[PDB]
Amino acid sequence: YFQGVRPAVIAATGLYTPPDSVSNAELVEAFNTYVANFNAANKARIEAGEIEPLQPSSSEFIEKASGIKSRYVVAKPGIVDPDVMRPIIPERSNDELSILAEMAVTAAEQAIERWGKPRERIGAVLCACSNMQRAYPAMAIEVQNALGLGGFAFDMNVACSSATFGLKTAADFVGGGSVDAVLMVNPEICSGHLNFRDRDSHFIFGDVATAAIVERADDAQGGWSILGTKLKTQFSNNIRNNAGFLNRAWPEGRDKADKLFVQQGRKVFKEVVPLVSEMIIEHAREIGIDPHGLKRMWLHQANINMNEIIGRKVLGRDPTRDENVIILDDYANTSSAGSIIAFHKHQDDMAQGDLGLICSFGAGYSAGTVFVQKR
Amino acid sequence: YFQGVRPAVIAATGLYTPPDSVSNAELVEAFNTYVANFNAANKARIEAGEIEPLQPSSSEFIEKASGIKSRYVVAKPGIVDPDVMRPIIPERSNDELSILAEMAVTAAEQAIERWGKPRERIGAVLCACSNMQRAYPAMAIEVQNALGLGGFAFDMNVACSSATFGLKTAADFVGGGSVDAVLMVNPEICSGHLNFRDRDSHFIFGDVATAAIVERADDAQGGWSILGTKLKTQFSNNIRNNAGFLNRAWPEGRDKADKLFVQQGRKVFKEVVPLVSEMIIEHAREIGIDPHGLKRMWLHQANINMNEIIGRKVLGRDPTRDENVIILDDYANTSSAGSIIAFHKHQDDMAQGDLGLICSFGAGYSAGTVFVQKR
Repeated sequence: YFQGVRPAVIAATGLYTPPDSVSNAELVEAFNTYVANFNAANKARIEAGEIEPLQPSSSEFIEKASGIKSRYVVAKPGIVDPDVMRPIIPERSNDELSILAEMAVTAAEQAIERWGKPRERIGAVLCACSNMQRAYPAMAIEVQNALGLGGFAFDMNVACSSATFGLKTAADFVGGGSVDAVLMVNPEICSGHLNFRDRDSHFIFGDVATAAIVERADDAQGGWSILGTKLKTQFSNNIRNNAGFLNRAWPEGRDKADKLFVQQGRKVFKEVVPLVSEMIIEHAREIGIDPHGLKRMWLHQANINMNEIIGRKVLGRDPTRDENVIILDDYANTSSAGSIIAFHKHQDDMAQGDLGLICSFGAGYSAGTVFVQKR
Repeated sequence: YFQGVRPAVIAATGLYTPPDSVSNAELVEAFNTYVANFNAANKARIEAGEIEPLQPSSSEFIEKASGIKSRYVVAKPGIVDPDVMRPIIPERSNDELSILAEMAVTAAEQAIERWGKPRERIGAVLCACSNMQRAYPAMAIEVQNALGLGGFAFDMNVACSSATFGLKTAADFVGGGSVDAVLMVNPEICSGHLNFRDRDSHFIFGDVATAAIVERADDAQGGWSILGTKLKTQFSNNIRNNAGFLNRAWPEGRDKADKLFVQQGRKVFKEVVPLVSEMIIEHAREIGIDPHGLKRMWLHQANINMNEIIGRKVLGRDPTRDENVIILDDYANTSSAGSIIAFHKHQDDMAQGDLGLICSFGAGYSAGTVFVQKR
């Protein structure tokens, strides 16, 4: 006898949105006060030529650069204080659920409720996101325990593509029969690793958690068939953050700007757009899908201008907003979670049989495609 | 025609051992000078009963606690300096290969050379270990690029069980046909996250990298059949390290002792031994193996006292030294890599058909079993 590979579905999704938002106007007001304060405080070093003066930001600059209008944050006060310019997040006892696991648990509970099946049915938890709150014990195991789940759990990180890589992984796990269902969580406190003092990036990151339940198709009721997945990585330093455990072996570097998100945005725009467009069209052809026939695309949620170009190349025409979803206006860039927020929030109106594409892309470089069909 | 799950093999492994060791004698000399200096500096507090004096360590204490006699380290001087008591690792340019990736690449090249097949065949790289040097770009993508590989790559972390969880993940990837071969790397700079001032743990961690290539059995020449894997996690705070990206949002905590490895070692010993023993025996029964018939066991490599009890329980008699492999005497505890070092270094005098067990266990809690058979 041979065990056959089981096709998979996305059976449910969940979303946790933090209650507090920072509008571009609020972000820019604090940033510009910071700029003025900094330039005055450092005027002698600036005039000596030791450092460049800082430049003010504007809401028009942000909206033109990215389409972002606001972002949600877990901890607002420090982000809008020119003397702080970062989250203030006091540590919790080991006895308490961590802030990052708590977000994952809330999104997962929504997915579990929608799914409606006994949670004992979940055999793996994947915590797939751009930054774990600690190395060990794994976030996914903390989440597994808080949800009362059996089985196994682990953390995986490919930054902006963690949710599409996580869906692929989940599909292979249920495909091989070792589990009947997999819970993926994508908790993102991106405000925790953004440099709010950097004009080139201070508007980019926001916070959220998403979740998805993947199960084999022969047991699923409704949901979305996973028609196929494709994953690609190609090393680049154009999106990088050097913070991590070996900084303790060089504490003199710990407060350098490279210990937060650094993006060379012009290069990312030039290189990632054709990488992704080509990958989508190649993958569609491999699996016999006409990319021109897609009903909806849920692309990565970082830069509307990149999505416009990728979407146009995939569809062969200027995509409508309905068919090329944008949630980065409200959420800004949430790294791994963005394409999943778009999918979760913008799918109810489609017809049985409609084809969609979940596609993530960003740091690594990484990119992932998941073609789906409404059941 | 149906799509069958393709069985997997471990086709090759690789190992990188740092050139420098810290013997127990060297470790204890530095630790005891740190202790003597502390007691002198704090003499009035000690004499007032405000604190207890620190107690010296000894090679006898270390060997009794663990079986460890030495460890390899990537950066020795600070570990033997009683005023530093940590690695000193200057930062590299983004243009250079990172220290953690470099170790993985060296182990991977050994695996690739032993494998003898074109590296173009590798479709995925998994960097599976207890601590990533960066959140992004992923370590695995840096390793992929350095090795000149195509495909995709991502980082995954379940601490001490990352290598068995990675083997399971690789086998499911191969099994589903999306790739023909997977490279796993387990680079561990555990000296980077140990508290060398803590008497109960200063001797525990060392440094290494391992690698393995997993491929479909249909195309494999020799190697080891993966007969079955089983993964389990069960949340515990008895091994924990709170360092991570949100520490910058609470700087008061950033250098506290909880930002390095903290273990409640007696609780771990008492809880993890029966968890693992029962798991191994139950898994063996599930897949029709009599564990009393195993030719060799390659268990986790942290504490010889735990290995003795688990090995005796599994085999149903006292294992010989050759039957229950010990490499922790030389390497100390390398977290994820330990069981793979044992497997890589000690698979001599085994015949086609012989059964073996690779089993990891530790922080999470996590445990993984991989039953193998010599081809």
